This record gives sequence, C-alpha cells and structure tokens, in this order.
Amino acid sequence: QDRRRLLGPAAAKPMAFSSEQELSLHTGFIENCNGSALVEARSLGHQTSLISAVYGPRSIRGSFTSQGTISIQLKNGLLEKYNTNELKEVSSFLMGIFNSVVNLSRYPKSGIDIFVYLTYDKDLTSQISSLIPHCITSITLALADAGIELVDMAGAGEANGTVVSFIKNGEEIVGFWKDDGDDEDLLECLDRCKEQYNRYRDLMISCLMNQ
Amino acid sequence: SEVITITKRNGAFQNSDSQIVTPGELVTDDPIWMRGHGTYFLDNMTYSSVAGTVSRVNRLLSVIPLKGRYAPETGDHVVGRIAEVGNKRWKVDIGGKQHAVLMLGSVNLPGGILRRKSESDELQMRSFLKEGDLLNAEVQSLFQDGSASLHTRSLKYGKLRNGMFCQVPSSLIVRAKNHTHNLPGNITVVLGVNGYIWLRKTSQMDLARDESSWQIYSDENDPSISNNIRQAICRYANVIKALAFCEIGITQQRIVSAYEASMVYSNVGELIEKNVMESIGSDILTAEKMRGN
Amino acid sequence: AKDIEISASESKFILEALRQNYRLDGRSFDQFRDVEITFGKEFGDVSVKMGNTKVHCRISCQIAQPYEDRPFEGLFVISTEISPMAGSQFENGNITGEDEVLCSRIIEKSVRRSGALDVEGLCIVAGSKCWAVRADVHFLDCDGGFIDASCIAVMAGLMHFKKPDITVHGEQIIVHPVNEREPVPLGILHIPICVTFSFFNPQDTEENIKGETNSEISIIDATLKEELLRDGVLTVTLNKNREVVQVSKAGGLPMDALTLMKCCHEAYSIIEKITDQILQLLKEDSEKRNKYAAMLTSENAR
Amino acid sequence: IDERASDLRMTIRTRGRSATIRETYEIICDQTKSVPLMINAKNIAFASN
Amino acid sequence: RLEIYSPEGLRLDGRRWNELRRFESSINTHPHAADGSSYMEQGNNKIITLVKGPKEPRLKSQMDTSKALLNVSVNITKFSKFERSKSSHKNERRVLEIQTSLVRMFEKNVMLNIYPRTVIDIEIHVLEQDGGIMGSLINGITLALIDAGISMFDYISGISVGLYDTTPLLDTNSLEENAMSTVTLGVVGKSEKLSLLLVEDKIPLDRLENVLAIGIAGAHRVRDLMDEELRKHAQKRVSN
Amino acid sequence: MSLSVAEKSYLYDSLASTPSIRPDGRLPHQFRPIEIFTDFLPSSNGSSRIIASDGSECIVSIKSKVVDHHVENELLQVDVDIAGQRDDALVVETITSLLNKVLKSGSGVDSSKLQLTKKYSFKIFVDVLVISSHSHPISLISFAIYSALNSTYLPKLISAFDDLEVEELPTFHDYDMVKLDINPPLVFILAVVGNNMLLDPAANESEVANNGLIISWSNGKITSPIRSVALNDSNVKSFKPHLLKQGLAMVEKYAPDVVRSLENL
Amino acid sequence: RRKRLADGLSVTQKVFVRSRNGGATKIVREHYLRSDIPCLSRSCTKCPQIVVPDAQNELPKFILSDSPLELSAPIGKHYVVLDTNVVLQAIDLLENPNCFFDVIVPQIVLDEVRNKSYPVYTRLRTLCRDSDDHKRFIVFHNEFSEHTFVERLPNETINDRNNRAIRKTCQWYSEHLKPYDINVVLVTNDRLNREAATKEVESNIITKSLVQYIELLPNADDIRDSIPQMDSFDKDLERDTFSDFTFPEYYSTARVMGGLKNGVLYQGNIQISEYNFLEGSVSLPRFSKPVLIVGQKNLNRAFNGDQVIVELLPQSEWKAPSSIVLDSEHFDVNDNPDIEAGDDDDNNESSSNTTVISDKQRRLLAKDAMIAQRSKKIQPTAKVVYIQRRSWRQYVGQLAPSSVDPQSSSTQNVFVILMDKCLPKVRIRTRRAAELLDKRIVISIDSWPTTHKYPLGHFVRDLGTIESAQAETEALLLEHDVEYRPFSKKVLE
Repeated sequence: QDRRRLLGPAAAKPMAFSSEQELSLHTGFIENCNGSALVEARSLGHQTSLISAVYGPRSIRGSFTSQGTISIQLKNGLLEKYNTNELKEVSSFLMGIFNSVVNLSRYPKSGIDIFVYLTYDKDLTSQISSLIPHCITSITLALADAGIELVDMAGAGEANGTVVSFIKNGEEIVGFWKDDGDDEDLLECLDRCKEQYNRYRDLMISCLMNQ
Repeated sequence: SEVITITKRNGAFQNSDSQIVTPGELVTDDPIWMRGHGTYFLDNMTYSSVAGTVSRVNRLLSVIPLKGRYAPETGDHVVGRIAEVGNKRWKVDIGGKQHAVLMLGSVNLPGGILRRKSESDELQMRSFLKEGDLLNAEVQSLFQDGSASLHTRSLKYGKLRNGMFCQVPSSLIVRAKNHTHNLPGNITVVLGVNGYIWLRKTSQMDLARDESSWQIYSDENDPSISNNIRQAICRYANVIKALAFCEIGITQQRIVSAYEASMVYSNVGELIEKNVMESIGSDILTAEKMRGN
Repeated sequence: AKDIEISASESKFILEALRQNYRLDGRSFDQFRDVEITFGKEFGDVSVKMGNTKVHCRISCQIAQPYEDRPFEGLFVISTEISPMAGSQFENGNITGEDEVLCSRIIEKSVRRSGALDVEGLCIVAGSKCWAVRADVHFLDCDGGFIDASCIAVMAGLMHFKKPDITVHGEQIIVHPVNEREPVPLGILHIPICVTFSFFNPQDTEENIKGETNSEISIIDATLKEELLRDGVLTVTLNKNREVVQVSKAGGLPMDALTLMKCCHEAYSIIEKITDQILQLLKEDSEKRNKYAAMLTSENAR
Repeated sequence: IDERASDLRMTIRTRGRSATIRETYEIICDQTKSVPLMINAKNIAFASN
Repeated sequence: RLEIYSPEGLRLDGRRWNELRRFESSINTHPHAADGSSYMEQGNNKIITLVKGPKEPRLKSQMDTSKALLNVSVNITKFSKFERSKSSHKNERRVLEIQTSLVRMFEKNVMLNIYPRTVIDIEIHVLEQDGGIMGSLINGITLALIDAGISMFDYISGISVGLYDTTPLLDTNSLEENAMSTVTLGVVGKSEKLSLLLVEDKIPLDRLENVLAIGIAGAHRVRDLMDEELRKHAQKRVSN
Repeated sequence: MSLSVAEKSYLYDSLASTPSIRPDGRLPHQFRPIEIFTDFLPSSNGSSRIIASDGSECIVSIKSKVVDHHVENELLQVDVDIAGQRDDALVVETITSLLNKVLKSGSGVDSSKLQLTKKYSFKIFVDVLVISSHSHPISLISFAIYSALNSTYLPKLISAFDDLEVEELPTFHDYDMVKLDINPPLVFILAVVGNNMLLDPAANESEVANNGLIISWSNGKITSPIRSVALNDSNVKSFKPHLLKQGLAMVEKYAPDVVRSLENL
Repeated sequence: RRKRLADGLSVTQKVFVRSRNGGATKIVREHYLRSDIPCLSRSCTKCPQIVVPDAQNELPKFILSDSPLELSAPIGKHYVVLDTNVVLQAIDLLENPNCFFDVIVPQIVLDEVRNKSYPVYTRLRTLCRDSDDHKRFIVFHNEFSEHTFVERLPNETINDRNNRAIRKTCQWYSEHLKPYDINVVLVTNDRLNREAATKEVESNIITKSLVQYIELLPNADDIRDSIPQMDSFDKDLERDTFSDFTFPEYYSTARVMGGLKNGVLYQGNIQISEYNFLEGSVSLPRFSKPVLIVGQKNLNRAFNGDQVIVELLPQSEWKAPSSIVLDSEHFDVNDNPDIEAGDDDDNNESSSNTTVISDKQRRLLAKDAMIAQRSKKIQPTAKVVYIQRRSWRQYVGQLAPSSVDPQSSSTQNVFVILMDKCLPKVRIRTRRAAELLDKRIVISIDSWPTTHKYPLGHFVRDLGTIESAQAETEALLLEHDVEYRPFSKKVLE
C-alpha cells in the first residue's frame, strides 16, 4: 500500500504468462480540453489507437521566461507495457521536434501541457518505433485545433524501424531515429517515408477542413 | 594524436610548512594586532579562522586568505552579468559571496544618456538588460554586507558586445583600477578585477583613446566582423588560457609576447593542448628572466 | 509550516532564570516531571502523560515478509508522524521532518539495534513469515519533553502489548483469536528510557570553544519555549543495568567527557525511578485483568 | 504446479545469514484456457446521481 | 568465527590496539567547477567531497539576513557495497539522519555569520565504504571547507573505537563493526570538548571513560596529518 | 539564457561561416583534451574517472553478478544518476534509455564475451555517477564506458563449465581473473549551426546549435541507435538531407583514429 | 603493491573472489605488515625491543623458553612447527603434554583449522592460554611479518601458497636462531610437504613425518596413534564416501503412489531410538520385528514419530542389531555449524566437515562395524524413501558452548543441543548467543535442506536458566504438549 493511492496486497506478484497502412483521423470529440485528436492506424501487423489532448497555453507567472515551453507526458497503454525510461526518450524526442515546429514567441510566460495516451496497440500476428508516426499525427492535429501556431504540419513515416520526421513537403528534416534497423537503409527509408509524410499531410489538412 | 589529446594514466584515482593554514593554532597573544579579518579570539588570543599567510595589510598584522571568493572594493572596475531583474534593482553576479547591486540612479541608458524611460517598471529595466547580459560597471561604494553598489555612467561603460567570453581565477590577473586596453591585431580586451574577460573588435569607445550613446545597453551585433577578426579573438583568448594554466600573473605585455610565440603552430586548435600551454608559459617566464623583471 | 515567534525579552528572561538558578515550572535543573501511565482497555494502548505533554502509542502486529539481508529477524518500524495538535510547525505527515527522523531513529537504535525487544523470536517461519511490529507514536499535546515521552510511550506500549497465539503446520499458520486462546506477550530484553539534556550557553560559541570552563547550564526535560531556544542537546539513553544503549550528539554546545559522563550518571538515577514507577503501575492494572485468571490457574501445587 | 511443489527450492535470496536455502511454491498461470468469472448477479447495481 | 583480537596484539588486518588505519588525502580534485574539493581515504572508505558556493540562492526563502543557509547532502551510490544496492538510499532515514547530524554540527564549527544572504552546499559522495565510515565522512568535510576558504574555528576530527569488552580498538573495518559494539566520536580542535558522540550499541557506562579517553588521544593523531597535508599543499602554491 | 544575446549572435556568425572558428578554435574534426584515470576501486571489476575540459566529470563503475540467462533478456543495466538532479527528472531517465540501448545485447555489443558457458551469463551492472554537469554527459559517459569495459576484469572460471557438467551453479577460481575484451560502441555528437556540420560541440556551441545528431560507431562501422536531438529550445531550426549524409561521411573518416588512441593508455 | 605508510609499517591489498550463489564478489582485505612481530622466546636476544604495548598495559610475556625439548643430532634443541593436517590428526597428543613440549603454531595454520572446525580452534586457544612449563604453545605470525610474507601468483591454488608460507617461516626463523643454535623441525602430515622434501627444493629445513616424530619419542610411541588425513588414508571404518553431505531426494509424488499401489512401498511410524541417531526402527505391522533404519542416508531427513514410507533392501544388505550409543555430547562435538556468510569465512555448503571427527569417534564407528559382522539376529532393514507426514513441534534445548565464543558478541552460528535424543544438533544463528548460553531455549524447525546434514531452526523464546528447577519443569511441560496457562475468559462463562 501507499498514502496517495490504494495498491492492495503487497506480497502479491503479477501473473506469469504462457503506404501499407490506413490512418483515419478525428478531432474535437471530447471537451474539457482546448483541442483533442484521435488517430487510429490499421495495418496487417497491428491496429492501434492513440488519443491526445493538449491543455493550455497556461500562464506560469511569478517568473518571467524568455519564451514558452512544451511539456510531454506519455502514458503507458492499458494493453501495452513499456519501460518508463523509453517513454521519457520518446517524450524528449517529440519535444525537440515540436520545439522546432511550434512557434513560441507569440506567447510569453507559457507552459503547454501535452498528453499522449498510447491506449491500444494490438497485434493480430523495438515496438515503440512504429507508433511514432501516429504520435506525431495526433499531437499536431491537437495543436492545430486549439489555435497553437505551427511552422508546417509535422509528420513522419516509418520505414524499417527507422523514423524520419520532415516539414516543408519533405524538404527539411526535424528529426531522425534509427533503432534496430539495418546498416545502410538511408535512401530506401527517406524515399519511402517522404511518400508517407506527403500522404498523411493532406489527411490532417482534410480533418481540419470538416470543422 | 593528431585529432585528440588524452593524458594517459591508469591504476590510481589521481596523480614543508607555511604560515598558519589551520585554525585552532596560536597566531598571537598580542592585543594590538590580529584584530582584523581572518581571525577570531577569546581574550586577545587569536587562533586564526581561515587558511593563508600572516602579512601586514593596512595597519594590522592579519591572517590573509590563501585563495577564496572574489571580494569587491571601491575603485574597482569589473565585468559581470545580470542574475535577476527586480522593480528597483538588478542583481549582478561578480563571482562574489553574494550578488552586487546596480540600480536606477546609477545607470546610463541607450536612447539618450538616461532617456527612453519615464517610470520604474520591471519591464522597462528588463528591455535594456536581460538576464545573462554582460556589462562593464565600476564600484561606486563597497558596503560591509558584502554587497557593492555599482555604477555605469560613462559612455564607455555599459554593455560588452561583439566578442567572445573568456574566464579565469581572479588572483592570477593583476589587481589594478583598470586593465582594459588595446592589443595588436586591433582587438580590445576588457579585463575586470573579478576574472571575467571579454575580448572584442576595437569599436568606437576604445578607438577614441589613440563614442556611442544609443548603443550603451542596446543589442547589436555588427555584420562587419570578418574572418581574420574572429580568428584573432580565438588565438588571443587561447594564449590567455596558457598563462592561466601556468598559474602566473596576466599583464598586457605577456599577452602580446604569447600571441607571437604561438604562431610557430599554424592552426589555432593546437593551442589549447597542454604541451603547448606549458611551452607558452615557459617562453614568458624565460623572457621575464632575460629582461630582468 | 509556521513557527512561534518569541521576543528577545523572552530569550533574555529564560536564560536569566537559569543563571539565577530557578525554573519556570518551579522545578530544579535535575527534576523530571511525574509521568503517569494510563493503560487502556486493550493490550498495547498506552496513554502517556507527563504534565501537559500528552503522547499516545498504539502497537499493531501483522504477518509480514522478512528482508533480504537478514531474514532471521523481524521488523520494528517506528512512525513518529506528527499532525497539528501541538502547534502548526508540525503538519501533514512529513513537510520538513527533521524531528520525525531523529526521534524515529533513536527509538530504533534503542529497541532493535541494541535489543530491547526480541527479534530473533519474531520469525514464525525463517525466511518466509515473521511478525512486524509497528509502533505508531502520536503526540496530542507537547510542552517539550519530546524524546523522553516518546520512548516511555514505545516501551510501555510494547510491554502491555500481546499478539495472537499461532500454531504452524508446514507453512500454514493457524491464527487463533484473542478470546479463543490467550494472546502471548512480546519478548523484552531491556528497558531503554531517555533523558534529554538541553544545554544553554551563558556565553557565546567563540568564548566557549577554546575556553575550558564549565559554567554551562545543564537542564533536562525542557518546556516548549526551551526546546526552541536551546543552543545544544545531548540525548542519552540508558537501561537499568548501567549501560548506555544509545547516544545522539551532533550539533550544539561542546562538552568534556567528564561533564557528558556526569550527565549519564544523573540520568542513571532518574531512569531507575521512571522504571520503578512504570513497574508498579503496570502491576496494579494487571491485577484487575488477572482477577479471575488467578482463580483459573493451571499452575497449582501438588 | 509441478510434482513435488512443496519441495521445489528457493535459492533466489543470497548473502544471509541463514534462510538462503529453503522450499518455496512457484505457480505460473496459463491462459491457453480461462474459465469465466463466477459472480452474484443479484448484487449487480448501476448507479445514478 | 574469526579473531577480532589476540593477546599478541594482532587483528586480521594486523593493526595494533591504538594503531590508525591508512590515512591518505589530497585536496583540489575539482578545481575547475567546485570552490573547494578534497579526496579522503581512510582504509578503503573512499569519500569525495566538493564544496560548491558560497553563492546567493535564486530563491528568496533560502536567503537569510542573519547567517548563511547550510546544506549538507550525503550521497551514497549503489557500488559502495560489495554488491549492487537494490534499494533507494537517497530517500532514507539513515541517510537523513547522518545529514541532520553533520549539518547541525558543522553549522556551529563553520562561521556562517560572515556570509549573510548565502547558501552553501556540501556535496559528499561516497565511492566505497568498508566501515569506520561515520568518522571518515567528517574528516573529508573538514579538508573541503578549509580548502574552499570557508572560515572555521577548528578541525573536527572523527575517529571510531570498537570495544572488545575492555579492549579498545582504534579504527575499525567491516568485521569489527559487525562483531562488537562500536563507538563513534569527534573532537573539535586540540580541546577535550567533544562535538559528537554517537553510540548505536550497548557500551557500558562504567567503561564509558576508557573508550572516550583513548579516542580523544586518537583524534589528535588524525589532526596532525590534516595539518601536514594542508601545509605541504599551501607551501607549493606560494612558491610559484 | 545563461549566455548573452550579444554573445549568441557572435557565436552564430563565427561558427556558421566557412572556417567555423569557436572559443577553442578547432576545425571540425578535433576533440578537446580528456583525461582517463582507471582502476581505483579494488572492490569493483573495473572503474573509470574521466575529467573533461569544461570541468565535467563522470565516474563510471562496473560491478557484476553471474546469472542464468534463460530467465533474462537484459545483460547490461545502466543506472544513471546526475549530482544535483533527482532519480526521475526527464533528462536523467532519457540518458538512461539512450545508454541502455547503445549497450543493448546483440546490437553493436557482444552477448558472447559475457557468457562463460551457454547457460550462464554475467549481468554487468553499469552504475554511473556524474560528479558535475553543465554540458551534455552522454559522449563522455560513452568514452568512460569504453575504457572501463576494456579495464573490466571478471572472475576466471575454475574449470570449463558445460551446461551438463553436473547441473549446479558455476563457481570461480579464487584469485585468477580473466581480462574482459569486448568492444562497446563510441557515441559521437555532431552539431549543425547553418549548413555547417561540426564534430564535438563544446557547451557554448551546444547553446546556439540548431540540432545535433547522435550516432555511434561499433565494430569498424556506423550502426543504430541513431538519434537527432535539439541542444537548446530557443535557437532551434530544421536541416537538410545533404548535411545529414555529410555527418555520416565525417564520422566514418574521423572515428577509427580515436578508438585506437583511447584503447591503449 | 606492498607500499610504505609509516616507520616499519606498510600496507598491501589482497583481493580475492568469493561466491555465494553465483555471487562473484571481489573482497578486498587490507593487510598491514610490521617488523614488530615477537618471537616469543627466551633464546632471542633482541626480542625485548621488538615487543610493543598492548591493551593490558604490558609488553607481551614469553612462554617459549631457552631450553626446549632435545633429541639427538642433527635435531638438537628444537622448536616443533605443526602443519595444517597435524592439528586435526594429532589433537589428543596435543592435549597431552607428554610429547609436545615446545610448539609453534603458524598463524596460517590457525586460520584453516578454525574455519573447518571451530571446537578444535577453541580448545587450542584455551591450551595456549593455560600453557605451563611442559606444554608450551605459541602462535607465530607471518601473515603480518614483512620478512616472512608470501604473494599469491597466477596459475596455482591456495593450498600451494599456504604450504609455501610455512616452508619460508622455518628457513627464516631457523636462520635467525643459528647464533643460539635452536633448530626448527616442521612436523608435517600433508603429502605436498613430505614429497617436496623428497624431490629436493630446499634443504634448509628439517621436515618430519607425523608418525616418525611420534615413534622416536617413547611416551606416545604406540599409546596414541594417527592416520594421514586422506593422503594415503581412505575411509573403510563405516564410511565409504569422503563427504558427509548430501541426504537423498524424495520419491516423486506418482512414484510414491504407484509403489503403494503395487505394494512394494510399506509404511509405518518411525519410532527412533533414544540412544542412537543412526538407529531408527519402523513399526511395519506385516512383521512382528522392528524394521531397522540404519545409516545417514537411509534416514532421509527423519523426525521423530513421522509417518514414513520405506522400501526394503535385499537380505544381502540386511543387518543385525547394533550395540553402540551416540549422543550430542560425544558425537558431532568436533563438527561445527556451516558458515554461509562472511568475508574470509566459508560460503559453501561443503568443505566444512569433510572429516573433522575425533579419534575416539572413529574407533567407536569402526568397533560397531567389527561387532556387527559377528552379531546375530539378522532381521528386515530398509531406507526411508518419503516423509508422508510431519511431526514438528516446538522443542526444548540448551546452547552448545564450543560452537560459540562467549566474549564475542557477534552474530554467531551455533548449535541447539535438544533434550530429545531422537533428533541431532540443530543449526541457528543469533546475535544473542552469549545471553542464550545460560538459558534453556525453545527452537522450532524451519526445514531441513537436501544439501546439509543438520536441520535449519530458528529461536522462538526463552525459558529460565539451567540451574533453575522451575525452568526445567517448564521445558519438560512444553516438550510433552502440556499447557500450563490459566483457563480462558470463555471457560469462566
């Protein structure tokens, strides 16, 4: 047990155990939040749904800050299990992309609270590499819905556990991740992921066009 | 190697007398001396309080620190930066035991000489000087707190711009009232008493000795800094890290002799390597012995 | 948390009262307040009152897993968590917690580290099942006297306490009710009782430290104002066998070994007195619990 | 559980001091079959406010 | 199991009954980012200290007109034992207890009076312990503060005595710690006035003088190394 | 920030031009003076103290246990702990992740120099204490782990254990140690300020840089993890494919020399 | 490595690997070296200056003399140095003052023998203390002499170094003794020393057989005898195995069930004998006769009065009745408890009691065995193959004195000696050991492992002192399940 939460019997232990994808977007479907997005991706491999919610611009007064900042919580899925550290890494990754895409100068004393809910990931057949397009798709939508400034829509592909995020129509790269891909994938992946980004670009623009 | 320097060691964590460097040990029982700084007493028997030498500063034979935090005094001219901006004063970091104070009756301002500001607001203070900005300011009165009331009041005083930061211990530079001067290649060093060093291209205020009045605390980096200007500043700051390394005084002539000696090496990144920093300090000492001072 | 603001005149006055050899309570420097021990209607409920200083201790046991390093001992955990019923300088569990730690740590150093409660015999099954005994010390009123009172509250609490009679077969423990069979009292190896000497300077630190004079005002059993105002402390803990169980000295006025040991010697008389008082009070409450138990004796003569 | 579960060893604890070799029970769960929850239907409620 | 002593005056380290352990120290181990620093070896207790500050804090509540605020952080890493520390220790009572003891004690030894609106942070990183560690940590602090130019009255010197009935054994290791009652003591200056006496175990009151008296001698012996070390260093940096 | 507005523009100009001169004044292929000190714990398997030129200090320590590896899928555990930060601030745990992934088994590091028979692996407990930080630690930690893991001595097996030798726990020779050879990656950090790609940023450079790229060298080639990072919040920009391809090319050339100088002290 | 600290003081570090359950922990022991080691002897001229202050306020007195024991040439006047095997094999001769007059115990020797058997240790320390003018034991140290110190090299074992340290102690001390003409004889009983002498290595030592020294002396010649440790002895007394460890594993559950079905396993209550731990007898009621359970590994982790499943052995292996008596007073009383923690103490579940029993005990097992082969009444004989059912209870007992040091306040592993004589000596570990020695104790049993030959208990509670009549009356009440408390709150209703 603990003083902040009920944790039941503590000598108790867990149970031991025995474009190729479609992204369909949704926004503005739940309220107590400045904007929300929903991304569900279906593929042969795995089907996944990611919820995001973005809270604020919030004022953080009692101190003057040079410019605003972005704070990313990833929350462990209810059907996916990951180490806390990996979630931190990915939070750190996404922050550094968003730092580059969100313009921050129209908002003094700002903190923005971004929540990434990695709710459902299910296989019909690392892992954390694959859901990075979907996280980036979700969060961008949310910043757009709320009315937070952005340089270009952010969006990425995943080619062979390698994730490359671009802005400006494939022209500039705002981040690169390679983890357990093969040596010298560079050309295949960049070509393949450009296709992916241009393809999900317009999908996000068309979600934003129903409102 | 060619590309890296590694000082190589293995097998271990790392690599007489002097005048009273332990308090709890009997300096003097005389009741007329040892009344000042770095002592305490029961009776007149004074048992030290700090580590250092005994030596007569002022009128009193007194324990004098071996090394410690920068200590302000009246008449000093120091280079230092804003830590906090308030509704009535800036808190200035000089590298001391607490922060020094710089306030509105004590500040020249761009847009006139004192203009562009009609009321106190924390905003109006903040527009000129941001946290972390660097500026050369003179000691107006030293108070017994530690705190030092500073002032900027000339048109040479105020912001340091067009340069690169450098820094040392404050006891391995000469203590003088001023030490800010022109050096060859037409860069100017601005060198306080506190160890902070700015090295910039010779601008109007330092060029007028051989000004500005809208550029006193206004941000401006000239586009007219060129290749050879920048390299001069990298070489200059480096040779200063050689004399720093070698734990001797820094006088303006040592910098010019050092600068010239370093040119047997043709690339500027070769001058931060240890073997060379020892050669440069060895050259200067060798020059001091041959010359006679 | 918010602290009590006393005057300069108060600070001067209380020192001068010690200097001219009185106390506020009308006590002597060596006089300890009478502790009264009120045993509950349950085992291990003890109300411990010393004058206005009111503290309670309730003991609980539970079945618990030993620890990895020594699985041949059980567990003593002391909660000396404090809530505002004495001030507002103690609030919300831990919020500063300096005092929490020190009182908790000394009581552990007394009962578990040295022994004053058997721990070997707390293993029901070694490396599997043990008793965990939890002392939860809760102050309701305080007028200084903090460590002294807390300790007495821990040991009287433990002595009056009793635990389910258990039968093991295998690793299955049949836990037996306290009306079903009579619960078993804990093992006690010693009786630590603390005496906290609060030291007040008539000089200032600098004259003290390379002087050698003793003229330091030694008082025990400080008041609330005294607790705040003390320049230094010695907490020394003895058992009624001429051994010092634990000493905590770490900050405040320095003292010669002779003077420290003086302190110890004074405390040694005062702890037999408290120990005695505790013994005869326990007995008379026990007589009332024993009143038909005496009739139904199975230890009888042939 | 395995045959002679009551005599399976634990050798997980180390650096004691006795009781660093003992029996223990060890029980995996297998979800290749799962029997469904036995529940009291009458005691199902649904809330309001 | 094992001998702790013999009438022949040996141990299983091989020390004598008033012999000290290996005392090695050197100062200025971080002279590029820490105001004073020192490395302390006593035995295999390998302690590094850094003093960072005097510096003003940038929080107003930590500012104090009457004296500096002093912070002593005792950090104990996961490789100080022989095995990997499974537990969190930087959030444990045992360590907060050492913290509360070193701070209150050095708070009076150090003059904080001459550093108003300051915060000092003493940062004490243990690299290994092999027992006799509670007296060793005091000693490392003492060399750090004197190096940093932070004024003081005296050297506090920590020393441990383990009593093997009537036989007091000056300095200790893991065996001595775990096989009898140990006393830990500190003296400030060449005074007989004790700053710190800490006892975790039954020490008899009748023998209380025997263990302290040999320890106050034993302490003087530690303090002269500290001076010798320091003046050998100060002479070096005043020749140049 | 902690620098000046004026200082940051001078730097941006300095660095961003063709020569790319900087307070050290290095060409982009050069590295500051580092000092390797090793083997200072007789109690540990191996240990490492590395002092860098900005006055950053990491101390890296190697402890072990031998364990059955068929109940494990991890062999190397990094615990990172940065003085003056707690055990769960965002940067600390992100460093722990990076480092654990660099050192992940069968991925740029051996999982067969750590096994003494094909049932028993040694679980190496990497435990990292950063004594002072004010610049990024990961490169220095990478370099410290190299020297460490080539100073890692393990217990030498008493006798050649099989996996059917007698089916009891492996048991070590009393004194005799085996030298551990094993080639860990080396993490190298590249910095982009304009269209200029520079090896090894100093503190100063990190504060003006648009982005950097963390890449690693294992086994005579470049390999995963690859990660971009943004080394400020407030001087950040985007970058081009061609500059990312030039940073590949640069490491491939300038990495080998460094590994060979670092290997033998 | 060896590195100067101070005047005639230098330190060195010894780092070695200890394994507790795959633990792989390097242990660093700092070993201080000093030239200040006394020789303890009145033949030594400079030894007055060598001795140093101590806790007792005195310079250590001499106990070895200027006249030691004297034999013909080239032996002369001679100090006897004892090898590691010799201390175990020759213990009673040592306890006799009749053939061991002037004895040097190497400190390395004292370390090895204390770890195997802590009784042998304590007895020998007491012989040292109560030395006189005719049985004079000293320890000479040399782990801490800086002129008798040995390194540990790669590509060897600890036994090689241990023997080298003694060879080097003899030549050192025999050289220093030459102006006074006192020879050192190493009396050895280990094969590595005896054949090192034979192949020729050095010739600056007199090296003797255990038996050869004995057979010259006519006071012990054939009166007291000894064997090699296992250098040229191999057990045939009643043991056949070299190790006392390792009690069998039980028959698996269905393998029991199938044997009960097919009627090849029989079961009954093992009624152990009160005079023997090795002789247990089961009541199997398809016979009239007691069915004997004989020998350590046939008992199969028994406790008294258990439901035991037994399988019979052939008539070939069937014994006749045994006439001997064993108890916890005369047997296992120079065996010690397993050590499972410590930094220089054992960390293994073997090699603590490979053999450390006395000569008397060996001869009694042997004599049982000689009688047994002409004993008659050959009757059914078996091994317990399963414990169907347990009979644990709380058992009374008292704490063994020679498996503990009284001075020492340490967490000592020590035996409970039970007052029921149908179970052996029970291991416990307690930091109350001095306290508990005078008191009758209650342990219960936790388990018995399959790797040790003595149960694991834990201490429950204390009764009074052993002098106390009340305490004996109470222990006997506990044992026989007789409740003594007043009748409860509910009884009165």
